[PDB]
Amino acid sequence: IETIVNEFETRAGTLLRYYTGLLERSKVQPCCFKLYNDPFDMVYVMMNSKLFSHVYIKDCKVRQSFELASPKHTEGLIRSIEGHYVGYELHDGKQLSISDMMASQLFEDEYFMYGLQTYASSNTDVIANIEMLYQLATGINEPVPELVEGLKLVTEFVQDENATQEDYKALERKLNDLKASYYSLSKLAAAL
Amino acid sequence: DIETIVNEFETRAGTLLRYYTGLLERSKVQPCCFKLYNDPFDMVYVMMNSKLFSHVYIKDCKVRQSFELASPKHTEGLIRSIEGHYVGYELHDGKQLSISDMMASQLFEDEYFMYGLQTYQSSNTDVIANIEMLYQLATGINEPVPELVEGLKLVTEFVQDENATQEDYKALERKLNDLKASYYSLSKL
Ligand SMILES: [Cl-]
Ligand SMILES: [Cl-]
Repeated sequence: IETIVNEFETRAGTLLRYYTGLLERSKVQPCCFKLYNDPFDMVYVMMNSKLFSHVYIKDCKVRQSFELASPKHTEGLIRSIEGHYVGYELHDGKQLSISDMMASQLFEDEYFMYGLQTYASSNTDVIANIEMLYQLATGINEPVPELVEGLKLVTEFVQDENATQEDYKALERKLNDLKASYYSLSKLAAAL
Repeated sequence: DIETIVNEFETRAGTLLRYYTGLLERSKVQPCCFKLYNDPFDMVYVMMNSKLFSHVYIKDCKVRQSFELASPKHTEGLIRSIEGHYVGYELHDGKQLSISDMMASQLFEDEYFMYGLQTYQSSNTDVIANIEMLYQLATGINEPVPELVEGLKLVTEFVQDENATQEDYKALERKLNDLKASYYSLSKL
């Protein structure tokens, strides 16, 4: 596990550069690295021309990583680069910084929740959702602990316990606790 | 034989990178050619042999000379134009310079660049390397002020020299120097 040093203002950028860098080499030989002082503490794997990532969980055996990029699909990485500077306009008018964009996907997606339940545009596919959370995460410098803990609990839950209804609802209260500190209640309230 | 693709990101540097790494596979087994819709710099773009080259459309002039924007281990030039689009460049005096001023400065405010154009082991920066940085910077500028479009088109057409003469250099220089004065709101002198 090479830890490599950041060469851009965004992790998404350093990741885009190595991804193309290592793309060829990766078809014959899996590469594997960390970024220095990654606030999200991800392990990155280049295998077979794809980039994968999972936040590191100590207790937990990881049997499941998440795709950051494929050859014809780098727009995830690129969009976190742009998004990191100017956030995101949703099609119904509004504007979200990359952190609120991620907080939204993590805490205000009932389709996502529903899919987590069921585990043990609007998507309902748990892995797709997480992958996209991962992509946002690579554009965010100094994330509030609730994005960090949020991404870790979701990525843990899916490393299967053949997870039970109990593990799901334990998770659904934890995320609510975090949705609670992340957003001021009185703001959730004016959003209906 | 020029496919046209439509801007997919706030910046051309961004779209360029998505396509570059998307077409890496085909470009070895085939050359590869295209254009961004409404590119203010009118670049024609070629992927060939795992690299991406560019040149500004001239075409009265036939182009012996094209310019490398990326290669598989060297995409940072383009990524940097994304960052510098939003936030510009931090100089050794703690000041912050925009991508436009940075392009301006490389094009108009650099005398090693000029002498090398006169001319057209090691040295500080070769002429083609200079113009490549200029092209790379260009892809990060949204609504480029005319002197930048002009300057880049000039210097580009110059370098397809056909053994261009002392006279042609001096034609270039006066114009660059005009464009300079307009760009900087120099009072003359
Ligand atoms: Cl950070
Ligand atoms: Cl434009």
